[PDB]
Amino acid sequence: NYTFRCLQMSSFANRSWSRTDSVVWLGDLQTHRWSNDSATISFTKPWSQGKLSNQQWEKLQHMFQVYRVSFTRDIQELVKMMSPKEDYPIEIQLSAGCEMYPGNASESFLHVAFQGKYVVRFWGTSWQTVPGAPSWLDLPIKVLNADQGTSATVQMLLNDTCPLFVRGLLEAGKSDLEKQEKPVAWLSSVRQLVCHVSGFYPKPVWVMWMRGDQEQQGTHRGDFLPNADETWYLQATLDVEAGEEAGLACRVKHSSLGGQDIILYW
Amino acid sequence: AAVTQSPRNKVAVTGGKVTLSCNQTNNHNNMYWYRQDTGHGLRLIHYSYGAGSTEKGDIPDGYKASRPSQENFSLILELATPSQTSVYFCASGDEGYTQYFGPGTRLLVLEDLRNVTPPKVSLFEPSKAEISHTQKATLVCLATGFYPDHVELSWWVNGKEVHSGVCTDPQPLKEQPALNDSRYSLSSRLRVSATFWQNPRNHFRCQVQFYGLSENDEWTQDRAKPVTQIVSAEAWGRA
Amino acid sequence: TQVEQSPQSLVVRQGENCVLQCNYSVTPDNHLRWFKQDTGKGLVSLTVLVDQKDKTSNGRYSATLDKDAKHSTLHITATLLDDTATYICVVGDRGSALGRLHFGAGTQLIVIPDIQNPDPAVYQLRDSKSSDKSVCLFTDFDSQTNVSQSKDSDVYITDKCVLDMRSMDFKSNSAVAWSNKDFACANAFNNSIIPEDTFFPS
Amino acid sequence: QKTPQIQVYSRHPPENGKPNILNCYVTQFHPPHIEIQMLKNGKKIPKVEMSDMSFSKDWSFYILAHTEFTPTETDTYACRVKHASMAEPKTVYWDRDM
Ligand SMILES: *[C@@H]1O[C@H](CO[C@@H]2O[C@@H](C)[C@@H](O)[C@@H](O)[C@@H]2O)[C@@H](O[C@@H]2O[C@H](CO)[C@@H](O[C@@H]3O[C@H](CO)[C@@H](O)[C@H](O[C@H]4O[C@H](CO)[C@@H](O)[C@H](O)[C@@H]4O)[C@@H]3O)[C@H](O)[C@H]2NC(C)=O)[C@H](O)[C@H]1NC(C)=O
Ligand SMILES: CCCCCCCCCCCCCCCCCCCC(=O)N[C@@H](CO[C@H]1O[C@H](CO)[C@H](O)[C@H](O)[C@H]1O)[C@H](O)[C@H](O)CCCC(=O)NCCCCCCc1ccccc1
Ligand SMILES: *[C@@H]1O[C@H](CO)[C@@H](O)[C@H](O)[C@H]1NC(C)=O
Ligand SMILES: *[C@@H]1O[C@H](CO)[C@@H](O)[C@H](O)[C@H]1NC(C)=O
Ligand code: NA
Ligand code: NA
Ligand code: NA
Ligand code: NA
Repeated sequence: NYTFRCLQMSSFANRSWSRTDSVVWLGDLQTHRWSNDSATISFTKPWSQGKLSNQQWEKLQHMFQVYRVSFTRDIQELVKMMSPKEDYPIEIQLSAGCEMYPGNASESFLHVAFQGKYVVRFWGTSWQTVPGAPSWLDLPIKVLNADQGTSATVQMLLNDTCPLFVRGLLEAGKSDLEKQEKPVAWLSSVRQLVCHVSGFYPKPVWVMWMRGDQEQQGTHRGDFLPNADETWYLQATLDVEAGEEAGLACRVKHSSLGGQDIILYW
Repeated sequence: AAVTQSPRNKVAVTGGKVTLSCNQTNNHNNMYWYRQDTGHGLRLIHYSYGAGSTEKGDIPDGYKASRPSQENFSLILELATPSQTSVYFCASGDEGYTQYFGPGTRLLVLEDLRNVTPPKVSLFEPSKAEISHTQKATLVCLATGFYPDHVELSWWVNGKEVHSGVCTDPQPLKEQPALNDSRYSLSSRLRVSATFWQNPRNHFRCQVQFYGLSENDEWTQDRAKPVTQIVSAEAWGRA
Repeated sequence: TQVEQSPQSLVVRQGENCVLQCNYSVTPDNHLRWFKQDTGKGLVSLTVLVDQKDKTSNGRYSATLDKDAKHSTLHITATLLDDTATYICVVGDRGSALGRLHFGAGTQLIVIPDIQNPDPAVYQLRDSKSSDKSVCLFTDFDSQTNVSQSKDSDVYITDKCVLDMRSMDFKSNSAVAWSNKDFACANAFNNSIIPEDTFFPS
Repeated sequence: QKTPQIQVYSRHPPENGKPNILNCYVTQFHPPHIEIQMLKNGKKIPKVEMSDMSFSKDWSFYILAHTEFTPTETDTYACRVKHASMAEPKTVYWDRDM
C-alpha cells in the first residue's frame, strides 16, 4: 500500500535568478533525482524506469524538460502580473503523484505551496485555490486555467500515466521494497537512559524499556531519523533515579529479527 | 474586440519627442507594443499586465512605456532617432493566447525638416476618345512636389470614398532622382462608366492626406510651414 | 531566428494555386497562426492551428500543422488579384496570455491578373483647373507588356498598375506619363516595347 | 523563517578506535538556502556527503549530511548550521552517546 511522491522546490531570488530541484519517492525509498544543473532526470535505483520502454521514458523525460523551462518563465511572468503586490524572494513547492491501493485503485494528487503554505491544487479538470488561500491568486488561477493544452496533459499525467508507471515500479522494485535489515542496538546514559536502535528496515519498529516483564510506561520514543544507506535510526529514552538502573533492559521488536527479539541489560 | 492607434502616420525630427498611443475598450488587462521592420517579423518592445505595469520586451532600448489606465498604452520615444523609423503595432488581450492587433502606425524620423513640403494636387478629366472607344472614363490625379513620401491618396464621389475602379502607384517616384532629399510625385486612376462620368450631378474629388510638421515643430524658413494637411482637386461630370 | 518562411517571395498568374511553407524551432509550440497583410495595412488572421496534426480551411485558404516536424503550410486555391500581400507565420508558445508570439518575416505573394480583352491605347487627359497642362494615359494593355522609365530626365513615367471595376468584373492595366518642357502623347512611350495595334486617337 | 532542528548520531555503535559513519540531520527549516559543515575539534571536515534536499508533509525542508569518522577519548565532533533564521550559527556537539 505505497505512495508515489514527486517533490519539487523552486527558489526565485530576484527576477533573473532561479533554480528548480526535484526528488521522487516510492514509500520511503528515493527513485529519482533531478537537480537544476542536470539536463536529464537521474535514476537513483536500477529499477527507476519501472516497466517503461526506452522510447516511452525519453518522451516522458522530454515533456518534463519542457515543463521545467516553461514553469520557470511562467512564475517570473506571473510575478510581473501581480506586482507590486507580490515580490521576490519566492519559494514554490509542488507535491504530486498517487497513492496505490489493491484492485485497480489509486488516487492522484497535485498540491502547490507558495512561501511554505499550501495554496493551490489541480483537481478534476482545472487548477483551484484551496481554503485559506489569498484571493489575489484568482488572477493567476484564471490565467493558468485558460491553457487547455496544459490541462489535458496534467489530466493524463494524473489519471493515467502516473498509476500505470507506479504499478510498473512496484513490480520492478519489489526486492528493494521488501528488503529486511536488522536493527543493532546499544545503551548509554546522561538520570536519563538511552536505547539506540539503528540499521533497520522497513520503518515499523517497537522499542520499550523493561524491568523483566513490565513495560516501563515512562519510555519516550524520539523521531525516526534516516541513515545514509536507506535504513532507519531511533532512540527510546527513560528517566530514572541513580541506584535504580539495576534490572532495566531495552527490548526491540522488528520484522527482520523473525521472532527472536533483541534484549540488552544494563 | 477593437483596438485603435494614434497617430496613424507621423513625421518627426531626430531629438524630438514622439508618443504613440494605443486605445482599447475591451477591458483587456494586457497590452503589447511591437515594431515591424522589413526582413524581420514583428518584435516586442514593451508590454503591460495592467494600469501602472510596464515590462521590457525583446528590444526595449530607446523606448519608454506608459499604462496610465486600462484603456491606454503609450509608447514614448524621448529622443527619436532614424533607427526608430518603422511601423508600430499595438495589441491587447485577456488571459487567453489571442492578441488582437491595431491597424498600425507609420513613423519616419528624419535627420532634418528643412526639405519638408506638401503636395500640389491636380485632377485630369477623361478623354472624349476614351469615352467613345471604350464606353469608360478614366480620371487621373497627380500629387507632385512633396517631401517626404508619407501621403495617403483617396478618391471621393459625392462625399463618399470609392475603392472600386481605383488604382494608385505602390510607391512615389522621385522628381530629381540625382538630388539627395528629392521631392516625390505620385499618380492614381479612377475608372468609371462613361454614363456615370457624363452625369453632371456626380462630384469627383482626389484627396491627398500629407503628413508633415506639427503646430509645435519649429520653423525658421521664409515659406509657409509644411504642416500635416489635406490638398485636393475636384471636378463635376458633364455630357 | 526561430521561425522561417519559404519562399521569400513568389509571382503567380491569376487562377493558379500556391503553397507557402513555415518551419520553426520554437519550444513549446501551442498554436500557429497565419496572417495576411496588404501593402500599408493590418494583420488579418486567416487561420489558427492548435492540434499535433491539424488541418483548417477558410474558403480558398487551407492549412496544415505537424508539431513533430515543426512544419506548417498554407495553400491558396485559384488565386485572385486581392491575394497580392505578405503572408505571415506566427507561433505562440503558450495556451494562455503568459505566451510570447514568434513571428516569421513573411512571404511576399504577387498575383498577375488575367486581362481577357485587351484594347491598348494612349489617350490625352486635360487638367480641370489649368487646361493647358496634361497627362498621357497608356491603358488596356495586357500582362505581357512592360513599361519603362523614359529616355528624358524631365519626362516622368509611372510603373504599370491594375484597377478592378468591381460590379462589371472588368480589370485593366494603366500607366501615366507627363512632362512640362513639345511633349506629346505619340512620343510619350517611345522607350517601351508597346503592342503593334495601339490606338493613338485623332 | 523557522529555526532549524539539528540531530547528530552515529550509524553503528561507537567503539573508540573503530571506523564508523556520523550523521547530521537538519530539519524543520525554511527557506531552503542553508550552510552545513561537520567539524572535527572545531575544524571543517573535508569529505562530507549530502543527501538531496527534500521536504516533509508540512512543507518544511530536511537534509542528511554524513561523513566517515573514528571516535577517540579526546576528539570532539560537531554539526554547524548557518541559516537566515538565526543571528549566529548553531552548533550541536556529538554527545558520545548518540
Ligand atoms: C481525470 O479524472 C478527473 C476526476 O478525477 C479527480 O481529479 C484528478 C485530477 C485526480 O486528482 C483524481 O485522483 C481525482 O479523483 C475527471 O474530472 C471530471 O471530469 C468530468 C467530465 O470532464 C467533470 O464533469 C463535469 O462537471 C461539471 C460541473 O462542475 C459540469 O459543468 C459538466 O457538465 C457539462 O458537460 C457535460 C459533458 O461532459 C454534459 O454531460 C453536461 O450536460 C454539461 O453540459 C460535467 O458534468 C467532473 O466535474 C470532473 N470530476 C471532478 C471530481 O472534478 C477528468 O475528466 C479526467 N480526465 C481525463 C482526461 O481522463
Ligand atoms: C520522474 C518520474 C515521473 C513519473 C511520471 C508520472 C509522474 C506523475 C506526476 C506528474 C507531475 C505533474 C507535474 C505537473 C506540471 C506538468 C505540466 C505539463 C504541461 C506543461 O509543461 N505546461 C507548460 C507548457 O505549456 C505550453 O506547452 C504545452 C505543450 O508542451 C501546451 O501546448 C500548452 O498549451 C502550452 O501553454 C505551461 O507553461 C505550464 O503553465 C507550466 C507550469 C504549470 C504549473 O506547474 N503550475 C503550478 C501552479 C503555480 C501556482 C502559482 C502561484 C504564484 C506564485 C507567484 C506569483 C503568482 C502565482
Ligand atoms: C539575484 O540573487 C542572487 C542570489 O541571491 C544574487 O547573488 C544576485 O546578486 C542577484 N542578482 C541581481 C541581478 O539582483
Ligand atoms: C538553473 O538552470 C537554468 C537552465 O538550466 C540556468 O540558466 C540557471 O542559471 C540555473 N540556475 C542556477 C542558480 O544555477
Ligand atoms: Na513554498
Ligand atoms: Na510626408
Ligand atoms: Na466628392
Ligand atoms: Na511562407
